[PDB]
Amino acid sequence: LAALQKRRELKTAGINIKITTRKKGQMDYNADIPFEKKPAPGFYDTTE
Amino acid sequence: NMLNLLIHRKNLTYLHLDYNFNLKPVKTLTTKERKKSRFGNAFHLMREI
Amino acid sequence: VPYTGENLARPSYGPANPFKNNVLTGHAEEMYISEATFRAKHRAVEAVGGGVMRSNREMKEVNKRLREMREDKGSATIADGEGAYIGPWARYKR
Amino acid sequence: LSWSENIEDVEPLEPIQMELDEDEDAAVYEWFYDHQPLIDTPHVNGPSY
Amino acid sequence: DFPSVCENCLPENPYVKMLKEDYGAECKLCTRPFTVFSWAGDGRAHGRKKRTNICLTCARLKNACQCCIMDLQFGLPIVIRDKALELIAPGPQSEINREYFAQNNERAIEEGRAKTDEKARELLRRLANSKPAALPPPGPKDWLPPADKSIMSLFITGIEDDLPEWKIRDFFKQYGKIKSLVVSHMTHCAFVNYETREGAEKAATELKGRAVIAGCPLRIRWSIPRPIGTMNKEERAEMLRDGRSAFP
Amino acid sequence: IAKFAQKKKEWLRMQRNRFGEKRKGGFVETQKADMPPEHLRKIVKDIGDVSQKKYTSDKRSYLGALKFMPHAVLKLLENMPMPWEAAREVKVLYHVNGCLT
Amino acid sequence: RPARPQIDPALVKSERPPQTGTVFNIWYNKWSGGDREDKYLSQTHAKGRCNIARDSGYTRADSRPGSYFCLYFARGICPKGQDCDYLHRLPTIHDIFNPNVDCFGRDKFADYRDDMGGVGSFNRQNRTIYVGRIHVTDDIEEIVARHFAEWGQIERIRVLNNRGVAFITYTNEANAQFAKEAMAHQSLDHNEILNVRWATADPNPLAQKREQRRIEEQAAEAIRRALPAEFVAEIEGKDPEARKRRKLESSYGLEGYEAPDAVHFARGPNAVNPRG
Amino acid sequence: SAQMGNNTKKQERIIKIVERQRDPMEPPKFKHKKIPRGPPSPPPPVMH
Amino acid sequence: KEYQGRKRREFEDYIRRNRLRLQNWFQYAQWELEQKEFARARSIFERALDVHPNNTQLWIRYIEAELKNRNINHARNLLDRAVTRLPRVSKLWYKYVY
Amino acid sequence: MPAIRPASKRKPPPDGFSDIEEDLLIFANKMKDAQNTPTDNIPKHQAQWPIFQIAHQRSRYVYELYYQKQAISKQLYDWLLKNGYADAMLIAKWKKQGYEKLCCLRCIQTKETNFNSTCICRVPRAQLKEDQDIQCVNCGCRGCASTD
RNA sequence: AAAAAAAAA
Ligand SMILES: [Zn+2]
Ligand SMILES: [Zn+2]
Ligand SMILES: [Zn+2]
Ligand SMILES: [Zn+2]
Ligand SMILES: [Zn+2]
Repeated sequence: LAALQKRRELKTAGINIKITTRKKGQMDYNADIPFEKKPAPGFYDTTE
Repeated sequence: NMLNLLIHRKNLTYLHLDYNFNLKPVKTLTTKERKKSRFGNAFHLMREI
Repeated sequence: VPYTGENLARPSYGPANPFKNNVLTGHAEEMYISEATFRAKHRAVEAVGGGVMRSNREMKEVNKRLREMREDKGSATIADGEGAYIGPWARYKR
Repeated sequence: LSWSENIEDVEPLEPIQMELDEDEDAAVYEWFYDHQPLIDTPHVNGPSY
Repeated sequence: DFPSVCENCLPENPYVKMLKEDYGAECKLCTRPFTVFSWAGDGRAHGRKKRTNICLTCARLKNACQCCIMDLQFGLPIVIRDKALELIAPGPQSEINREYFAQNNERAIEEGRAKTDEKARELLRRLANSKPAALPPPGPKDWLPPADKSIMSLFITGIEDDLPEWKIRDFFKQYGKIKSLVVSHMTHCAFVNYETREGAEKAATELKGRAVIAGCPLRIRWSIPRPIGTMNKEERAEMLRDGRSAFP
Repeated sequence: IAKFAQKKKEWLRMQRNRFGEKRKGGFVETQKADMPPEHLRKIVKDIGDVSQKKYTSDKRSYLGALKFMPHAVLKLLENMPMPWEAAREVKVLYHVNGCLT
Repeated sequence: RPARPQIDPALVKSERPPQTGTVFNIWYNKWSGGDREDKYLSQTHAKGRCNIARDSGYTRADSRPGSYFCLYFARGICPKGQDCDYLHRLPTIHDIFNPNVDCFGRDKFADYRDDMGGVGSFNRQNRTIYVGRIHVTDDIEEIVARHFAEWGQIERIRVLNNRGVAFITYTNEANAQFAKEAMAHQSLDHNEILNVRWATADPNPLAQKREQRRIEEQAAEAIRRALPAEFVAEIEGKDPEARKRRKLESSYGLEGYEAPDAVHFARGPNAVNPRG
Repeated sequence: SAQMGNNTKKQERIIKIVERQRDPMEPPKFKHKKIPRGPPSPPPPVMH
Repeated sequence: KEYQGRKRREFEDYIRRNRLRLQNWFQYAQWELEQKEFARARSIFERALDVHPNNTQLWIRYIEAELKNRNINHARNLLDRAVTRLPRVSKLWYKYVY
Repeated sequence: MPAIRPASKRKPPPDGFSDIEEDLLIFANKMKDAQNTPTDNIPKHQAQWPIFQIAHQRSRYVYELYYQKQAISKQLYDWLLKNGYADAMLIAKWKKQGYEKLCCLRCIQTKETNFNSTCICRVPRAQLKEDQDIQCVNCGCRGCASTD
């Protein structure tokens, strides 16, 4: 909460710095769907 | 030069290997430095040979 | 055997689809040929002046002329200085 | 030590050799302390020794 | 046991000499070690040995040449293909997900289990029918040289997004040596500064406040240069129709 | 017969370049020879201790030749000069990076 | 004219970097020891600037088609000139390279870095470079325009003077990379060290829309080159002659048929079409 | 087969593939990686 | 995005710690549904089905999670797959007829 | 023996050795200077090039003095070959036909190239492209075919 | 005729 408050106070101050959230040995689950397993197609179209 | 490259590849540059093949730390080691630096019987047997 | 020559010499009936390789880009099957044949065809397509056959003597004077285009190789009995040996390492007049 | 700057042209010292008698040891006098003795003679099969 | 390489890449000679190395490099896409096939070139000037760069799994799934990594059908860079023809195969690109996806695809293909031109035609149909008080004309005051010699910027109004900068620079370099040219596309404004004031004067006399560049009508005036801020879109359309009014 | 003269030359050349008793394998094969000692001298002088960035391609191999260094120690100490020899010369097989002798 | 060597060979060699540490790691070739935070804030000015007007010229690669450019010419540090194995000249709009490589003959990665710098990525067609660390003045647009018209052929030159950061969108991959590696830590009029990275995609919906439209027009250009012009005209549906040609050709008698696209617009060895 | 554009000079090709003379002293080129196990082959019906 | 990164990291950590507890998969998929991330929710349910293929509760949860969001064609594919996988489970057949 | 003996274990060299040992000493000093050349300027592999040059030159020198003009005796020539004053295998290649201008032995070792070939320097000009800057990676020569 | 055994912004 303290870091979030400081971040929103500095973002509205004009300055914008992104910080490295990419620790080694761990995965970024937001870059793409982790270990994607798409649903199998059945007899019904699902495009729409 | 082979043993020197092995030492420097493991980022153990705080160990000096001299030209008579003695491995000595250049400074006082932390616990993590000592744990990472402990070499094996292959390195040490080759170094004494 | 799948008969002799009658079923090898006939077309399959019906029209084709109005709508088999193995590689994506094309088809490739292994083969055995003599390495000398491959070297001969590679040297034919690779070497400049390919084809355009010439007899031996004109090859002799074109090689002599290209030798004159190169600088002098040297005397090779002089160790150091002017007239020394350079041999194959002689540069080219361009 | 580099070979070129330190040992390449330096004349070596006298090795440990025994004063062979010329008359008594005349059979081995001319070849006793060669590196591979009798290598260019009909006493061996050839340079493979 | 044979690369999928287009004729653009296989050098010239139908008789080609090719080297093979097992686990010779990591795939540039899926980062897994694969068999590298490296051949020669059409010149013995740099022995680069143009080689494969992606594995046959990544070659087959994204359907591209192994060396140059462009499409086998159309010859597009593969992102251009997957973004314009759309869908087909996004493909994960992260750290562990990348080798996970490649591992599962290779495991499926080894175990047996498994319409581009149709989407090309549909792309053609999306693109064929696609579509992205007036000011007086420029008189004598807009191009007459004033008493001040520091007035150097040529203010040009009416430059659209369809107008590239190189046509402007090539059309103005015949008048003189251009010191600079800056164009604000969000404002549709242009400042042209010449290294020679004489060349700017010749351009002013030649163009006389009006220009037709690539079907684009532009109005040219003399002004002191200014920086351009976050200018409004309504005044942008005002300035556009002023540039249109330069050509009656 | 002058019409069939290029044919004779190309047929004889093809037959020799395929069945000649020097090309039993497609290429003229020789016996591997001895380099000058100064080649190895220059290589070992150039690489030094491997501290220049020029030899970054030679580092993996050099550290990998660590595996065969025991065997080099054996051959070196085996071929040592005896007390009656002021010097001895030995044939060495050396790696062209200078990694192993 | 022949290519001019820029620096004498006596200045450039393979020297060890400055001693920013206590012991030199000879595997990684880096000065280990000491602080690690000081290296992260240690940018330096370049050791020379190239100018194409007085230094470009003929070399061995100019006579060789299908060559690569000289990266050490772009930084103005190539010390041999005419006898360099790579090109010494600005790329044109016809100097098109494959996606696997950049214009300098270096392998081109699948994703960018943390600091968005280096060679590039073949996972995104990027003609736009970020040019930051610009001293704030009133005429930033003029100096950026001249110093980037020096290095090729521009399409967009967004500049934000309020904090002084520029976005320069060229027209070619080769010109973009040449401008990126030519101005790397190169000086402006003020004595500063520029930060020329690759540029992250703009969130401006217009820029996204026009970059998309560039992608579909490039794909359309390649498809129209690949397909027969008769097929392109007959599918295009703007010429009434093309429409009635389409009806009559994809009738084959049997009025009111209008054959499917998978059969009418089919290319094959036998096919049912004029083909080509 | 057909390709990106058209054909130019010759179609059929003769290719000589030889293994590359690798340095005997080189260690393995690439570090091995820890990847989670893939999904199973699709399960069968439960025929109870 | 940062909050979703935290929640995804925590949920995937607990998936990796105990993959046989169904509550981890259920809470992760429910949370991703509440974020209106439908592809991710489908992925989580499909991976849970990889770990627990013959679980009737998981099948019903994934069918109902796709029925509450009006994905009728998706849910009918799911029901065909469910009564194909588990032909002798009366609840799945009842749910499909209902 | 080609090794080094102290002072009195050295046998005398054969007759006529002074008039040629002047030039032999020139070649030895040239080889030492080639050992001492900077390598920071030229590429990495080109640093090996001068050695072979001098080696060829040294060998070729001895070759002429025994074969074209008979200026040294067979005792002196065989002594020169045995104590490493001239490459014996290179001269043995030079005496054969089609190999009279051979740069070095590594440029005909077809078992150490990728596709089992000699180097490109062993190819005549008339089949190589005009104005081609050929310079071999082994020794750095530009052409070794006997025609050239 | 070494290890246990001397701690994670
Ligand atoms: Zn791959
Ligand atoms: Zn290709
Ligand atoms: Zn040669
Ligand atoms: Zn050679
Ligand atoms: Zn050669």
